[PDB]
Amino acid sequence: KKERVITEFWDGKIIMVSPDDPKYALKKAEEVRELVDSELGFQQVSLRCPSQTRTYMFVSNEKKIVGCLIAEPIREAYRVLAEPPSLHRAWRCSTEPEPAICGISRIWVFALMRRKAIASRMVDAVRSSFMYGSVLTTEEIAFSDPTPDGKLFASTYCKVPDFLVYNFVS
Amino acid sequence: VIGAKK
Ligand SMILES: *C(=O)[C@H](C)SCCNC(=O)CCNC(=O)[C@H](O)C(C)(C)COP(=O)(O)OP(=O)(O)OC[C@H]1O[C@@H](n2cnc3c(N)ncnc32)[C@H](O)[C@@H]1OP(=O)(O)O
Ligand SMILES: [Mg+2]
Repeated sequence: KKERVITEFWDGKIIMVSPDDPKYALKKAEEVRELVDSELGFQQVSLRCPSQTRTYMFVSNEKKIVGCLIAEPIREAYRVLAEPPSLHRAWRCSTEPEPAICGISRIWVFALMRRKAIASRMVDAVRSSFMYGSVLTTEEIAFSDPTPDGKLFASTYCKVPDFLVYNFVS
Repeated sequence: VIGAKK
């Protein structure tokens, strides 16, 4: 099994699965996506062809997939804004879009291994490997429809409250 | 707002 290693660490390694890898890689990528979608509480997921996506996985020293990041190409995204408080979690965004390259469609870390910089290293791996001969900046990635955990992560990782978001309608 | 998640 040829394996595409992006980065190696003392506590595991980050690998990437591309749309034109062998079937065994694409099934493992799918199994991992299924677990993530389920973890997020989806019963059914009907979307475009995964042939657009790239799947990054953080593999522990025990050969377990404990982190997963699915990236897809995007063109534009929107700065997130805090929902104004009511007089007596959600988010909004700006109306003007900004240019962006990489949209993080799903990001997940096994719960017992959270707060160990796994997600941060997966995004790092993406920023260095998504586009040939370029390292994306934090202003060139966006996150789809973030969960509360996603917001807290992205605002720290990107070092701003108004990080880029995508994958929404009106 | 609909959103590809919620
Ligand atoms: C749609 O899918 C969108 C892409 S959003 C989906 C985000 N994923 C989930 O909601 C699935 C369940 N949660 C997770 O998988 C994880 O919480 C994340 C993937 C969001 C984060 O993973 P990880 O725990 O590995 O993050 P880091 O160690 O790299 O965090 C770096 C800094 O970010 C802040 N932060 C991160 N996560 C936080 C959570 N729950 N709560 C509060 N703050 C959080 C921290 O500042 C963290 O750095 P520290 O030095 O640990 O404080
Ligand atoms: Mg902290």
